[PDB]
Amino acid sequence: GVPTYGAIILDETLENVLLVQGYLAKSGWGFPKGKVNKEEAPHDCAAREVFEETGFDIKDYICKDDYIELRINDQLARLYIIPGIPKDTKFNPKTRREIRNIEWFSIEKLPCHRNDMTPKSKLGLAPNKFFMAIPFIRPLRDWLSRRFG
Ligand SMILES: CN(C)c1ccncc1
Repeated sequence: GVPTYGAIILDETLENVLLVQGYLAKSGWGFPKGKVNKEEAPHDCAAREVFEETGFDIKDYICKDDYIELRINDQLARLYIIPGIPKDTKFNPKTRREIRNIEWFSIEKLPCHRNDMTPKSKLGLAPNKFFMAIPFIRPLRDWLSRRFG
């Protein structure tokens, strides 16, 4: 699969993260991100996708070595970490044909796994509207501990 790039944006207290909600197959909440174009650099893809989905320009804030990268089913996703963005920033997507809503979420209240269905003696996982964000949550909490305290 083609690699994806985007951002984990936090506010000034470091408590809250910015998620976006799409439609249809992307109907839950996730970090803003998308597919890299031919010959496009990673930092430039991350700024472009984030500006298309939120209207906020990260280009002056990106730090090259401050990101979390995961490989999921053989596709690579890298999210640059962007702290200290004020909670009263006004966000607006380019087209609301792609993005339903944009909200701040408390980091400590978000799940870092889905729940099983062992009460039903049934295999698999229950649905969760944060399914796209979940894989990054534990690594993010660990990264904030190591780099802030
Ligand atoms: C600023 N903010 C939280 C939003 C703006 C645009 N769409 C939804 C929410």
